[PDB]
Amino acid sequence: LHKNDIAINELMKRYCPNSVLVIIDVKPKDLGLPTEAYISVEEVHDDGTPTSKTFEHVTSEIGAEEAEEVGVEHLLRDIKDTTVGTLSQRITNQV
Amino acid sequence: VPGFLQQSQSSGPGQPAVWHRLEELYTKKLWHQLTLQVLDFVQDPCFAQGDGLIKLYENFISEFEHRVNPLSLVEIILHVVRQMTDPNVALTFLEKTREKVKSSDEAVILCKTAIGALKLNIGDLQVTKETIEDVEEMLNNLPGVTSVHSRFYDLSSKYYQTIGNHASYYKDALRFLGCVDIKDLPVSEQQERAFTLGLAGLLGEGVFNFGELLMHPVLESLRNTDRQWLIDTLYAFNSGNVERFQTLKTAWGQQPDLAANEAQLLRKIQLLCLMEMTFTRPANHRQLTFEEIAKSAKITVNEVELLVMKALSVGLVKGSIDEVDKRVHMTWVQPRVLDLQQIKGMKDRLEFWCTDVKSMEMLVEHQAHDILT
Amino acid sequence: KLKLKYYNLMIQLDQHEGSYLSICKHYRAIYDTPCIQAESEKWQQALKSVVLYVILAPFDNEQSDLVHRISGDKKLEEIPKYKDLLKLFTTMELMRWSTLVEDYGMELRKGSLESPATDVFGSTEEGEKRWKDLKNRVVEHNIRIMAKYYTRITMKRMAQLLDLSVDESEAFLSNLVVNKTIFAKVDRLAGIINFQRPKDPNNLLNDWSQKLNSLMSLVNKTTHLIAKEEMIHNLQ
Repeated sequence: LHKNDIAINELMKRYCPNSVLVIIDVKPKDLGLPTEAYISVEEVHDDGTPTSKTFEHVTSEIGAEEAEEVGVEHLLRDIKDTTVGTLSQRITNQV
Repeated sequence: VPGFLQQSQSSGPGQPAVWHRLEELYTKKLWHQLTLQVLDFVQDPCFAQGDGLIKLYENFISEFEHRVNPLSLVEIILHVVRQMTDPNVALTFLEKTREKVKSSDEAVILCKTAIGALKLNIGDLQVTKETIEDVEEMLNNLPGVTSVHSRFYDLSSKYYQTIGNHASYYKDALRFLGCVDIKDLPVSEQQERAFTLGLAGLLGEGVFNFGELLMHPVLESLRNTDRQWLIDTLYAFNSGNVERFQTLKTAWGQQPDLAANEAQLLRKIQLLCLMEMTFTRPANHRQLTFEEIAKSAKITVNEVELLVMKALSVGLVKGSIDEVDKRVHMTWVQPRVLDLQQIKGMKDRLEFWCTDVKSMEMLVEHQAHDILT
Repeated sequence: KLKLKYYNLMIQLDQHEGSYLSICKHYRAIYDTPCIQAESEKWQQALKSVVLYVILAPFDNEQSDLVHRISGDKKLEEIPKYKDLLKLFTTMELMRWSTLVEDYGMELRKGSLESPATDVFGSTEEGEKRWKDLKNRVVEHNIRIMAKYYTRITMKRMAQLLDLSVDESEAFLSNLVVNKTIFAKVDRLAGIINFQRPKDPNNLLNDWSQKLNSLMSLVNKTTHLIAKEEMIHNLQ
């Protein structure tokens, strides 16, 4: 994010009490779970500077409910599932 | 109305020169270059009987012009109040300017700071905390001006002068230390400013060390002008702990206000060394002995209980004390500062973890890479 | 408001013989009558009488938030005896019991309000019962922090720290260990006695789940490290 992304949230704060901006990534490369989440908050500082906004990082997770599971779970058609107990835990030990 | 400003046109030699332009500014009916030129005359030190008379015409301007921000009206009223010498009639007129002016920009923050600046002679303690509490409450939205927060420090510092919870003065002076961007004022004031700041911040009981913010880069140039006994004893409270020569040297340098908090400082450094003794060693090996604490803190074996357990109440360590051999078992630690050449060794402790996991994990799946396919 | 005044009649029954716990919330019920008052001596003596029975009741989880409800009031701190009573409760540590006798021995001469000395020391047998109760409460206050810090201790050092004989240490350790508040280990002949510790599975919960509970912060290290890093880097 460039430093100008703050005022966008400050403009739409009239729409929602707290607007969370989500950085995303169109091309997967690194390092892991894509995108990002930043919430608009005023933390001031321990140095007592005039209040400025440095967006705090919000942890992002990927999930689904029912139909959004149906689409992607059929769309994988790539790697074995899971398989539980053998390759799963050890590849996670690598990654 | 014109003759009212014509009789005040001449304040002395050279004044009517620029005042020939000043009177030509309202003929074109521009009150802004007029605002900057009049405010410059108000900022110009005078008797001053010129601004006291012409403030009614400037009030007449604000009447039909209905616009010009109260900021300039606060800047002129703080110059006039010095010549008025009576804060009461100044409070009636300033609160009149507060109720008679309204704009999208909040005028309550600039008026309450002007009232707080004029409240020093009331003398204090009655309505102070109420309006002082209202300043930063109305400043929370939207603090983009940056100018009034220094005035908030002015009324908050004069609120602290009653003494006044020393521990709070460092937080308020922190607010000032971060409020103003460029100092743009002689260091001869800021050397004693950061001096009594170092006194009230060090003598505070809520802060036992905070050696980190002692190294803050904007105040370190102010400490360079200060004598080095204060900086060295601040390093004693940064690390120390005893270092009995430096904690006495601050008594050589600063006589007053130290006699009351001296024993508090001794307790603060006695609980300060407990984190640094287990932090300095590679350890852990976090179990210490009574001989280590009693020799360092030079206190009797009966008071080391109160010593280490008070640090457990401070929150810097959760450890437990083994009283059979009188040993002290520390747990966790309170991080305070650290240093240069530490980012390097940090890369050594990291890269070793890197090649560890890389090697071993690449050995794990090296065995089972075949069977996968 | 006569029914509220009947509480002052029933406090004689609840405080009379065996219950120091029943006066906890009920002395706060009689405290509501001075709230309507319009009184000075009875109001101020109600503040001290309601703040001085904390030692009477045994230690319990309800006693903590109880004294925390009354703590913070602007009228309460006016008495230096409340400063000492609060000093011993918060942060604990150690204070000489003779100094506690100094502050609690002047309350007979102190006053103004004689009502706390009437409820506590007004009766000879009840006063002595609250003397030994005070002894048991201050030694249990010492045991509470010390037991959590043991590990181990010595018998002779316990005698000089508790300011009482070794047999009195075994007596106070006996009636505290039958209360099963702290499981101790006490052998006087070898001189090595110890309090706590778990006493857990412990091979699974303690060693495993706690160590890798710190590995929660170890795998979250870089997560919040790069966070606060970017925080200080963006604003300046």
